[PDB]
Amino acid sequence: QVWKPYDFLFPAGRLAKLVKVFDVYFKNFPFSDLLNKLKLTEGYPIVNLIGAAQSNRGKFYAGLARACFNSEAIIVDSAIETGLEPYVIRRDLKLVGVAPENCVKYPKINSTYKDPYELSNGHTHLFLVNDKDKTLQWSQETLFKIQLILKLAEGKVSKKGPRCKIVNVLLADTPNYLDEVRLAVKYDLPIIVCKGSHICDEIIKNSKAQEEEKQWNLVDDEMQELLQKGHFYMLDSLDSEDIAQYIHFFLTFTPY
Amino acid sequence: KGILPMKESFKYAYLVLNDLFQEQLQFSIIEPKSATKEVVKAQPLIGIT
Repeated sequence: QVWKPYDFLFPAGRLAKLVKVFDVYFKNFPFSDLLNKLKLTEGYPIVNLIGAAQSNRGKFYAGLARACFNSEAIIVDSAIETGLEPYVIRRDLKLVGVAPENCVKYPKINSTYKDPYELSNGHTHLFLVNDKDKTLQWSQETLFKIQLILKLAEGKVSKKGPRCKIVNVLLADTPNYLDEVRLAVKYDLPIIVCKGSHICDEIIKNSKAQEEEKQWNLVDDEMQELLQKGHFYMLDSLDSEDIAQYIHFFLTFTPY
Repeated sequence: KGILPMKESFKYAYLVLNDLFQEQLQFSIIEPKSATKEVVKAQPLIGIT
């Protein structure tokens, strides 16, 4: 058995579905059977958060959650606390976390100290991925995360229709964003670069600068090449209404 | 505020789509923005004696 589903109860929190994947490199992973068992069988619009971690973006996440609610979109992140959780819980949004099982901790009952890599309350579905040797690190789950996103957007094969729209939101609050951006560009997916992280602020600043004035101090050369090849959209706002308008636009229309 | 980095062609297409939704479905795809106007009103100087 390549995967096993569980009911996961967050301490003082919601009941989630937790799926352990025992081999992330398994050829032809049975996503159809997995998603049928989770009742995730419709095609859903997807908002994928790239490099999501704990950040001071509170009102921005309220706008993002509103746009996802109005579009019936599933949010996909890295299963750790981001500050989106209160808005997701209140609106009954589907929040899907994908993480390596070895890189995350299970929440402790009545713990006075939250670990920054603890699974956050608000996730409705958790995908904990492993290799055979249980040595998986951050970025190695990224291929599984994108394949899951593509299958969630396609839904059941019997629905003859185009897949639902997928938008990526580059937060870059963690340094491990590069592999996920590389895969998003490879699948021709739109990427919203959101203000608030040092990496995103540098990208936005350099997008407005003339070529001769561009200074890259934090962004790797590979990311600079990806910015020319991919569909990147700069959001120089932390306003809840501006992110909601961007997400709603990209979930409804493809501008390229 | 002109903050949406959008090509004019897409801006017109979105407005036409909004007018179509507003006529057919009585719903706007444009989110309402608040406009605050300072208004000067007269109040009596009721002596707080």
